[PDB]
Amino acid sequence: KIRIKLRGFDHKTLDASAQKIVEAARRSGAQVSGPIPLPTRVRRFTVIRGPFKHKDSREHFELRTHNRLVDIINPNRKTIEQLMTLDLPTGVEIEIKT
Amino acid sequence: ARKALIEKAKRTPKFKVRAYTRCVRCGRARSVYRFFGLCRICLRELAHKGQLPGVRKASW
Amino acid sequence: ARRRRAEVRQLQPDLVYGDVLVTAFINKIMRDGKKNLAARIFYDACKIIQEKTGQEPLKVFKQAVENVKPRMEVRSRRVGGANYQVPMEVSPRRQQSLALRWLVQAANQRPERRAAVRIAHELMDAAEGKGGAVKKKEDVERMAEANRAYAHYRW
Amino acid sequence: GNKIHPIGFRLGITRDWESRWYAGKKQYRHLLLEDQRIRGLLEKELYSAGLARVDIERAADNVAVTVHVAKPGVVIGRGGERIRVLREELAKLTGKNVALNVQEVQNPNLSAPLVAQRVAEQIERRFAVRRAIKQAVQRVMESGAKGAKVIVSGRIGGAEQARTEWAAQGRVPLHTLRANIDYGFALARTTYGVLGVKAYIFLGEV
Amino acid sequence: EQYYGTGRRKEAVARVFLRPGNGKVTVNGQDFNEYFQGLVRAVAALEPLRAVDALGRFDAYITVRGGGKSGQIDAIKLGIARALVQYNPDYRAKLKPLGFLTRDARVVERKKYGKHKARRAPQYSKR
Amino acid sequence: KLEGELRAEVAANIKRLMDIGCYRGLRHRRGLPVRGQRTRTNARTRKGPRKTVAGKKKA
Amino acid sequence: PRSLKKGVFVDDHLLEKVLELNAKGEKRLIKTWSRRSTIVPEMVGHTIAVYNGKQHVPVYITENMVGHKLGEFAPTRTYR
Amino acid sequence: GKGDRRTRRGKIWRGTYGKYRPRK
RNA sequence: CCAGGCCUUGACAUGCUAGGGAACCCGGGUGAAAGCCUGGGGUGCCCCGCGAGGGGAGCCCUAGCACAGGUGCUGCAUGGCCGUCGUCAGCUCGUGCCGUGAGGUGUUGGGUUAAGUCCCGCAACGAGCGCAACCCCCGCCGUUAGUUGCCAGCGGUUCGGCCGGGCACUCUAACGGGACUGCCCGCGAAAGCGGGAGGAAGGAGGGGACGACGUCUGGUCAGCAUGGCCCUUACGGCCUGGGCGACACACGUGCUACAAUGCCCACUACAAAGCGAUGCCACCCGGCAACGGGGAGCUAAUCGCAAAAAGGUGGGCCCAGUUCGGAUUGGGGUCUGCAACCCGACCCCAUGAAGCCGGAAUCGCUAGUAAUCGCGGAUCAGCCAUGCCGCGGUGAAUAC
Ligand SMILES: [Zn+2]
Repeated sequence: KIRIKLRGFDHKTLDASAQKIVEAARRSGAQVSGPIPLPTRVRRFTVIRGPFKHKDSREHFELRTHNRLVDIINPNRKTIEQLMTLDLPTGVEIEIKT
Repeated sequence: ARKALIEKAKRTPKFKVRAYTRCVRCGRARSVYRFFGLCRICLRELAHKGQLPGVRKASW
Repeated sequence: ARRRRAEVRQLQPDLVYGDVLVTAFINKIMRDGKKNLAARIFYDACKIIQEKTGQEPLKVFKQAVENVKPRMEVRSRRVGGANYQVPMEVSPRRQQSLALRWLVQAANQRPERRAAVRIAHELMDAAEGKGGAVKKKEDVERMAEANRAYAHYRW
Repeated sequence: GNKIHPIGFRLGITRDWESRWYAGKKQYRHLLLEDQRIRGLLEKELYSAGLARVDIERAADNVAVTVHVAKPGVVIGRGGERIRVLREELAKLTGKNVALNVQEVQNPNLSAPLVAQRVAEQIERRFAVRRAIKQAVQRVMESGAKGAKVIVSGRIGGAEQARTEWAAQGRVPLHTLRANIDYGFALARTTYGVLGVKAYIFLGEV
Repeated sequence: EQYYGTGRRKEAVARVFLRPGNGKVTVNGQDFNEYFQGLVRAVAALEPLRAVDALGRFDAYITVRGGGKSGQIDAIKLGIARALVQYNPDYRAKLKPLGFLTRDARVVERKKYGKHKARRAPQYSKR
Repeated sequence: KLEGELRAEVAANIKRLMDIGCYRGLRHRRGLPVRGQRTRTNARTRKGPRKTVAGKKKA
Repeated sequence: PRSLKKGVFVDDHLLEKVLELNAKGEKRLIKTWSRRSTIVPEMVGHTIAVYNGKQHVPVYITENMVGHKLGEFAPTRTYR
Repeated sequence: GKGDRRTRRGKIWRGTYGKYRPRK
């Protein structure tokens, strides 16, 4: 019962990374629940355009922190081989709690 | 932003109520965002260059 | 409206009677989009008609409207650097619009306390050819042929 | 003013972030401050090297700063002496033990940031504004480029009334969100004032 | 046996279930009328049934999540429609003329900045 | 305490700080706000009718 | 209707400075900016000079004006 | 009744709770 | 910014010449703080001939110096960025042709479009910047994905989807489909227009983001940067207290209300989108209460903020300046925080003002709009926010 969470900024970077974990997992593991989105949390930013004073300007900025999950029940030492050190993405964070 | 107040506001004060924020970059203090630590001008100037990851342009 | 005549909004008939004339009327009572209330007002206002009048409120309603639609009105016009009141034949669209609007603007002026009542009563005195909903009618037309001195311009 | 920094508008379809990583809430603000610190040395010491971009991949404790140079035979130094320094002078700041990769610039004429600069230096050397611009544009056109463009802030040749020099070839659809137009900005400091150079370079399609 | 349809409206979903029966509506285990008490246009929900003289032939096990009670109405209404095709597809013949298989983006419009709502611009006095 | 006696306690209570160089007191003498409001605009409740004065041209 | 919960506040600047005036009896003039402080019964009768924006107005303290603060006795705004 | 800080809607407006709008 | 007290290679950089000291830490006096004075323990890394000790790097003070510093003027000296005409539909170029030439033509005319959008025509044919399009949200549907979702179908209940069990639906989110006037009728030389149909959706399906060449010598040297002049024992630096909140008035943006289509109290039902570590705080308890004591859960689709409000049922009010309205003032508390006098919000009792729908005049808004109702966040100890930026609930009128 290895709970795998994948939080990232680029949904392409996660999608792939979540695929990379999904592929070599059915190869040496057992029955996988697949990748699941959450939610996804955004951080809006309502700033004014001009540095001067024109309240009516304002540029909108966002920051989506996507969330992914891949569960793996019936954990074998074999499975933990392929998924030991076989990563590739750079703007992705993972945390496992089993 | 006078050097006298940037470097100043950094020193640990005798009362924690006194500690205010400034932009790490511009030195502005009228309105900096905690999440990044920059003035509303600086937030922009960077977001554009793309120097603040995951920081896109909103649209809905 | 500058490019086209602009299509008129078709409404949903009533759940009770089914006459769209109903829907129009309520809409006019509705304030702050409380259409659930505005509806009750009309309804209980109909119940007052059954208890005080031996007739079907649906028909009553109609005869009331029918009787307030003014068929003559005035329309301001700057003819030669002056405000000449120019009487003119009123269209079916505007009639309907004016009636309901007056039925309510007059209604709320009644000395009565409850709103459902105030409306109920205006719908009655209306048919009989009185009240004030019909007074704002005769007052208009009383301006029509009043300055019919000017009916020789546009239309 | 009108317009909207072309780049900031494109990080969505095509054009990535100048520093791509991930962070929490407690670390983001801190991380970034340290990041900006980095460029505050690279820009200073790597001036003449023909700097272009500063990719930054973060990770656990590990970090990687890829630096794009026009002239790597400079950053590197003699056999590997300067790059050695730049790493130590680097760890002196960041207690993170980070690598520093270096990628030669395939044709500095197609790199908007650089292009802009090219003009800049030329303006400090008291060069001819109008001409400096035109040549600039052709340089981009001859090699590849589907569109070039250079602008200037004001006080062309130190006049008393700042003006704007317009100049370009090909296309530069700052409205077509599928362009991939690099945009550079210089900042020449002259005896009479500051003047702002701007590049714009159109490249490809879908 | 089971006739689902799916009915979404103004950020609200309604699970539509038509089982053949006496003719009653259960929404979230509650008596229909006990839920929609005071709602004038409530009756609107049943319009699509009374459309094909099919009043009282089916039951109504309906759920709902999101939106507003005075929007939950139109919500069910559409739903009931979609399941009805399942039973008899030849039904559109009287349904669509009444336009019950339509869905309009009547959604609440994004609030623009500088303004005070969707359009509502702030007032100016001496210009 | 009610009418016969309250209207007294308050009346005198006001004089309390009045008799002393109490800030709050002064505000009572001037007939301005006491609890801390602004005196540039909306304070017509403590002053009452508006006392319109002259100004000066700009056109 | 103002309040300072449980624990009346007075600045130790003059508190322990005023109590050293009771060992001897009475004094004449005191000068301390701290106006932040509430007036204690133990200060009554003293002649404290509190700072304005520029001046130092002396304030004589009475039994009936103990429930207040020093600042309440220093007008800052010059008017009329 | 949006300024009467001692009524139902009164607290609702200021967003406070007291003797007129409790926590249940 | 003002007052008063204090500081000068100075709160910050790089460095230089002379003399003294590891850095460092821990006291006391005077004091409003800063500052000034004073005192102690404390003696490292280098390199050298063993030692003693000598020179040195970093670090500190002292005296002098280069310089730091200046929100000090100048946005008609400037960058950058923004406002604006104007999301308007224009602005132009090559080559060709017209004209001595300035210039013209193209871009125009007739039709059409939301549009220099497209048709027809014509000494022009193209092209660039702009329109549109590519990109995001919303509406239908598909695939991939199942700790959200459900007797949808079965087994048990503390009958709470609680448990199993199951992914179907709701959802969640990443990819893809789908409308193109394609079809039918009529009008038209074409472009296109009107109407209909099938469709979740129509003729740009709703909304975004997106602003041409230039205009105003627009705004901004107080965000940043920067030419130039101006101050450098001060035009600088620390601090304490005051001020930015001042009031005879005047105008702008708004908030609350004048009430019965309503106010109050009670019971009851639908929302979305956001935020949360010393932070959100379930829950128990003390108190009228703000709050406090206690203490679980959450690292957050699985915990919390939370109650949505309007609505719905019951009942109270009876047209009153009132159970309308909540200003001002008295009183007593809570909390934040070094500190709430100047100048904080909140609770509670009392007080209960103006105000009974607004002069001349003036604003917004063409549909899920307006109107109305609540919710969230940024900033932030707290908060003077009735503001701003988003969220959804309900839900018009009207356009000759
Ligand atoms: Zn900044």
